[PDB]
Amino acid sequence: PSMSITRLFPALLECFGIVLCGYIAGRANVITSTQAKGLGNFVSRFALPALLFKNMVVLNFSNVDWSFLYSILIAKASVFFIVCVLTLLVASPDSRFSKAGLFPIFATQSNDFALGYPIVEALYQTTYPEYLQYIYLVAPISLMMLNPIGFIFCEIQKWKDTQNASQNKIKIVGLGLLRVLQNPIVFMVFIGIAFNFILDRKVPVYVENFLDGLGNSFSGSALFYLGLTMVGKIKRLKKSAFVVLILLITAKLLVLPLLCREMVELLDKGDSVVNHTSLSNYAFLYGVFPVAPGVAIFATQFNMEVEIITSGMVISTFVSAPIMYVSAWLLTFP
Amino acid sequence: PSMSITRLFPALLECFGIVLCGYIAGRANVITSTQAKGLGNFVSRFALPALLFKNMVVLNFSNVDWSFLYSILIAKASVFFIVCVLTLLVASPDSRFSKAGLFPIFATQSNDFALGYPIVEALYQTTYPEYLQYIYLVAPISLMMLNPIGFIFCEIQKWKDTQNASQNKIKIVGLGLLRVLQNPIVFMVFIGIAFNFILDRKVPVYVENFLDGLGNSFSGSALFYLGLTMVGKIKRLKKSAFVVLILLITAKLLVLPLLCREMVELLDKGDSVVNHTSLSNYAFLYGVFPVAPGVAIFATQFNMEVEIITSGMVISTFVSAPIMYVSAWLLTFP
Ligand SMILES: CCCCCCCCCCCCCCCCCC(=O)OC[C@H](COP(=O)([O-])OCC(O)COP(=O)([O-])OC[C@@H](COC(=O)CCCCCCCCCCCCCCCCC)OC(=O)CCCCCCCCCCCCCCCCC)OC(=O)CCCCCCCCCCCCCCCCC
Ligand SMILES: CCCCCCCCCCCCCCCCCC(=O)OC[C@H](COP(=O)([O-])OCC(O)COP(=O)([O-])OC[C@@H](COC(=O)CCCCCCCCCCCCCCCCC)OC(=O)CCCCCCCCCCCCCCCCC)OC(=O)CCCCCCCCCCCCCCCCC
Ligand SMILES: CCCCCCCCCCCCCCCCCC(=O)OC[C@H](COP(=O)(O)OCCN)OC(=O)CCCCCCCCCCCCCCCCC
Ligand SMILES: CCCCCCCCCCCCCCCCCC(=O)OC[C@H](COP(=O)(O)OCCN)OC(=O)CCCCCCCCCCCCCCCCC
Ligand SMILES: CCCCCCCCCCCCCCCCCC(=O)OC[C@H](COP(=O)(O)OCCN)OC(=O)CCCCCCCCCCCCCCCCC
Ligand SMILES: CCCCCCCCCCCCCCCCCC(=O)OC[C@H](COP(=O)(O)OCCN)OC(=O)CCCCCCCCCCCCCCCCC
Ligand SMILES: CCCCCCCCCCCCCCCCCC(=O)OC[C@H](COP(=O)(O)OCCN)OC(=O)CCCCCCCCCCCCCCCCC
Ligand SMILES: CCCCCCCCCCCCCCCCCC(=O)OC[C@H](COP(=O)(O)OCCN)OC(=O)CCCCCCCCCCCCCCCCC
Repeated sequence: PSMSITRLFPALLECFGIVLCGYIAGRANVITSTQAKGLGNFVSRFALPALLFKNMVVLNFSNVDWSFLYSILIAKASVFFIVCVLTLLVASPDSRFSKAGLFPIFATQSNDFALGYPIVEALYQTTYPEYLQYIYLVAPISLMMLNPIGFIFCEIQKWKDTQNASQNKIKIVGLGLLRVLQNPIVFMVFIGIAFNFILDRKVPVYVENFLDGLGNSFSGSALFYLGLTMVGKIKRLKKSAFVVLILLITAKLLVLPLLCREMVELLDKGDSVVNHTSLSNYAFLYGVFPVAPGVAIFATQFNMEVEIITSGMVISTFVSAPIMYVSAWLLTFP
Repeated sequence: PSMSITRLFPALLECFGIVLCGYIAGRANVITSTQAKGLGNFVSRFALPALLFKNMVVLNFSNVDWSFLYSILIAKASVFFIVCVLTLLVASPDSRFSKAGLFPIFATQSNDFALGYPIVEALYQTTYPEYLQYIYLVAPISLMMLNPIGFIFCEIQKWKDTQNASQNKIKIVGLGLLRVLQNPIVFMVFIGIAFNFILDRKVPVYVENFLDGLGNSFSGSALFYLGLTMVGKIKRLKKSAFVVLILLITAKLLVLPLLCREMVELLDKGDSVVNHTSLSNYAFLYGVFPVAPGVAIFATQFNMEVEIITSGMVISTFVSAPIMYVSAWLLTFP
């Protein structure tokens, strides 16, 4: 098979075993809540930017199958649009733009670097190594295109909090794009593109070892920090909250993969049936990825719903592992 | 040359650039002192034991050049003995045993995993890959032989701090060995040897990914933590304190490499002049390695000299980089 089903279980074992190590360390107070920030800061501000820069300068932008990127972008945009309109119609007038901003983000952007990358690395290294670069192209552009709309919706909600005649339409759009630019992923991707043009895709050997050393520690540290941040997050809550969680996680893990697959079918025109099928199966896998903790960080930053997002973030992690195993097994069975 | 001098400067750039990143993060309060413990716990309690286990189970104890190992431990023991007797003769009656316990440990135990391993990996990968395993054999055995004596001396100092007729010599030896056993580098090495025999040097593929994901995040994170703990450490001491610092750092970085080279000259019979020369150059390099932060941790645990060991630990790092560069150039010029 194009995707190695036999290597899928060891990769899942690695990822959720590091997550379990972090979870047990937090539960036993080996690493406390305050001490968790140091690992979080290192992995998000040093380990992730170095990896992003190294994978952005090296990337051959000319030899990129933009059809996969367009298909996944339109699938995510369609899911964003559907979730936004449904929430705006059904949510309580008190807070609709908050949900219509964060819920579509919850259901579209996923754990692509910490957890998504190891799975793609395991399944798509000896067959399709090009599939690894789409992790570093889909996610930054997804945060650069859909996240501005959600942040604008959250700023609109904050504006209803401070009711006034001054709409501040320019400021509302200004704040929404500013938060996207402030995120390390986006501006490190911009700098990586810049230095891909300046350095002509050749990172100097004087900084090669430094970049590898700072970027080879991301995967394990990010998985450990993910496990460490799940301590005391899943709490009992109302059954209306439970059903909206079920709908959101379903939209993320079944609806989003199916939509990604169908727009890949519509957009990707490949000479071979085999490579098109494998790319559609990858697009199915991209979406089985659980909700990124960045969504929880955004919810904490805006402080609008830090229980609906965080709980669904942790739960989708425990649902993604069975679904990804079941899906690929069902996708390698024929 | 046997060692790649052209690759030495990029390795130093990587190591001390991650150290500089950690230092600047600590100086700018990006990662605070309390937050640093979370990264410290991740490397010492999770990242280092996984790497030690993976490198202990895989290691083939049969194909090991014990001559280098014997030479280096005999050199470190000779330096330990010399420093111990000199300190016992010259130090003030008040704290002879504390200095005679920690100063010989300062001048023999070096940073072999965080800092030593990347350098040896850079200079001894395409030529002498066997040189990397000695890092994981010298350091544990050095910690299991010389460190017990130093801990016994510190327990003697603590005993005279609690002067009583019951010298409890059995307890003094018991605590000295117990501290070594409690160290992860020791009991993880024992477990790795045990599973090297049980698993016949074959780690299961199920846990290979987990171990290689938790152990590939050590070097960068450990260098970052070394830089992070360096903030606010170098402080002005007295002239006597400065001269004992100079003597200790010289014993560590010039005397110890020279003695190691001598024991390699004597206790090593090699078919080729070239391999013996390269291995003696390695033994010179081992000793140019700065004082391990574990020595400072031991000093903090015993709380006798937390300003003499720690300052010399930081200073030896900034002296090891010029010395290793100069020494490798001087060892590759002929
Ligand atoms: C071999 C030896 C070499 C190695 C030697 C050592 C290496 C250098 C070490 C220096 C740093 C070490 C210690 C860090 C602290 C010191 C200062 C600092 O960085 O503060 C960060 C500061 C720490 O404070 P904090 O309170 O903990 O964090 C708050 C956050 O900023 C939360 O955000 P906020 O709300 O507070 O917003 C503020 C933030 C928001 O950020 C901004 O506003 C800046 C970005 C805005 C947009 C920029 C895009 C520009 C586009 C250009 C063209 C693109 C084309 C497309 C155009 C777009 C059209 C669509 O701006 C800041 O003030 C912080 C960022 C500083 C400027 C960022 C840009 C450069 C830094 C990135 C690293 C180097 C890049 C390569 C440079 C090569 C030549 C020097 O914030 C961050 O951590 C920022 C996020 C991550 C950035 C990097 C941080 C450390 C960098 C070192 C490791 C990364 C690897 C480097 C890659 C390649 C380098 C070779
Ligand atoms: C693919 C999926 C698979 C992955 C799934 C998840 C993996 C498992 C995760 C479990 C742990 C996650 C969260 C950690 C916290 C939970 C409990 C815990 O471990 O607490 C540690 C506990 C945390 O508390 P703390 O207050 O922050 O630290 C205090 C320190 O212990 C400071 O020392 P102290 O003064 O407080 O002394 C107390 C310490 C002192 O330690 C002792 O007294 C124990 C050692 C004494 C001597 C043992 C030598 C035995 C020699 C046998 C034969 C050798 C032949 C030669 C004979 C000698 C003759 C010369 O004893 C303890 O209570 C702590 C150590 C616990 C037992 C250590 C032995 C086993 C654990 C090591 C990892 C697994 C090994 C492979 C096992 C394979 C089958 C299960 O301390 C440590 O961190 C200990 C140091 C490092 C040990 C490992 C810690 C986490 C292990 C997970 C990552 C390591 C990689 C595993 C390698 C291979 C595994 C496949
Ligand atoms: C049910 C499905 C999930 C679990 C699958 C099976 C897990 C087996 C774990 C075996 C680990 C052996 C290590 C020692 C564990 C026992 C001692 C310990 O530290 O307890 C862990 C914790 C209780 O901690 P506590 O008792 O508060 O503090 C410790 C001192 N008493 O006890 C716990 O709460 C352990 C964690 C259980 C729930 C974890 C859910 C999130 C973890 C990430 C996803 C699942 C990853 C694990 C499964 C896949 C493995 C790759
Ligand atoms: C509008 C709302 C937001 C939508 C965002 C959609 C993604 C935008 C990303 C930036 C632009 C990427 C596309 C630029 C190429 C020109 C248009 C195109 O798609 O042509 C692709 C062409 C290959 O020919 P074709 O058959 O068309 O492609 C089939 C795909 N396998 O290939 C080429 O012509 C390649 C030539 C250019 C190669 C270097 C490109 C570097 C600059 C892009 C870096 C990333 C910037 C991201 C910005 C996104 C902003 C939202
Ligand atoms: C173009 C017009 C199209 C119109 C279509 C017809 C109407 C919609 C039919 C399909 C509905 C699908 C989603 C069902 C959502 C149910 C939510 C729920 O049970 O809680 C909502 C409730 C708010 O109050 P409610 O009971 O809705 O009272 C009426 C409001 N005036 O509880 C609350 O207070 C919580 C509010 C939060 C609601 C969040 C909604 C999230 C939606 C997730 C959708 C997932 C994907 C669905 C689409 C799949 C196919 C692409
Ligand atoms: C003199 C020899 C050592 C230094 C060699 C040259 C270092 C050049 C550094 C360039 C780094 C550029 C990044 C931005 C630095 C300027 C802004 C900053 O954050 O300052 C760093 C620090 C002052 O921090 P502070 O001002 O308190 O807080 C920041 C906000 N004002 O300023 C400092 O104190 C910086 C650290 C200087 C001393 C570091 C000594 C230990 C570092 C590890 C060993 C040396 C590693 C560097 C050399 C080799 C590089 C691989
Ligand atoms: C006195 C104070 C303590 C001194 C400590 C010094 C280091 C001790 C480390 C453990 C024992 C290692 C030596 C065991 C081998 C028997 C003696 C020996 O050195 O023989 C080496 C022999 C090769 O033949 P030869 O020519 O003698 O070696 C030349 C070196 N290139 O090769 C062989 O015979 C190899 C056969 C055995 C291979 C498996 C060994 C596994 C067990 C050791 C694991 C490490 C345990 C460390 C314990 C240290 C305790 C302080
Ligand atoms: C069999 C007989 C052999 C006789 C050989 C010759 C005798 C030795 C001659 C040289 C002596 C050098 C002494 C260096 C220290 C000078 C200060 C001193 O002696 O005072 C004792 C000092 C007092 O304590 P202190 O805290 O410094 O002062 C009180 C106020 N703060 O105490 C201290 O705290 C400092 C004690 C010094 C600790 C370090 C000593 C060893 C340093 C490494 C030496 C490496 C090179 C040795 C030769 C290698 C050969 C292979």
